[PDB]
Amino acid sequence: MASLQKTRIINSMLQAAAGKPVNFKEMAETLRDVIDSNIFVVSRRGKLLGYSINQQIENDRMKKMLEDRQFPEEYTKNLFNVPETSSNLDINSEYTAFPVENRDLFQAGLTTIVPIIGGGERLGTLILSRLQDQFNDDDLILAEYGATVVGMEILREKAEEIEEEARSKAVVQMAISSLSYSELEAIEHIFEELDGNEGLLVASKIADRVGITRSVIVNALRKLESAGVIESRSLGMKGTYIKVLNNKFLIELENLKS
Ligand SMILES: CC[C@H](C)[C@H](N)C(=O)O
Repeated sequence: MASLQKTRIINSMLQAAAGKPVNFKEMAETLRDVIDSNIFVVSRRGKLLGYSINQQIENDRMKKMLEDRQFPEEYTKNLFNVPETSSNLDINSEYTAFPVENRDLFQAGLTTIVPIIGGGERLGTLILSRLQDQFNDDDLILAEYGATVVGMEILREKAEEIEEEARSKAVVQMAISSLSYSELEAIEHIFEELDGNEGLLVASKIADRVGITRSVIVNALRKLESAGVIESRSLGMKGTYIKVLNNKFLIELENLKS
């Protein structure tokens, strides 16, 4: 079966990872295992989204890149000139994934370059590198399957962010729209009278201070809480603990300013 197993091994990981937010290191690791090579998933601008090392490289600059999660601008920018997979590039390629200062320490340095194509776009580049061993057709299939698969995920990552923002904004709209003029004013205060994402406050105290009805402060909080913008614990003899669940909310409360 040979290749059939490994290809499923990928599929396996992908289907495990649906549900959890995308993880690139884990994806890189899986590829490294099935392919038996160094894996680097590089963004359009050199951000190492994730990477897995199959054989360490004693080179301090290389060592920094992996720490800093970044590859040289020049090096990265030139990868977009690779339109299709370019396989088994020696140590003398501009595109080699091994250090150039030591082209003798890695004579047997083969780098394969595999574009990552998303929704019909070049999302990034999957770089594979190893010492000595050639990248055969059977290896190449697993690189390209892998690339395609990583491309899905890069796209899902954004998909989920923009969807989550959408959801957050909605909440804020729910809340704001539900609030009466006076209540809104009151909220502006309560959030003014603290500075943080959470905190405690007695409405009775706030009422007399700023000259607003206990009543409204109290209904105002009730609406925010029903929207999902916060959660409140009645703290009995003294006030009510208040925890903002929506970051976006308080920013919104500035934007309108009169
Ligand atoms: C990771 C980049 C590699 C090492 C490239 N050949 C360079 O020397 O910058």
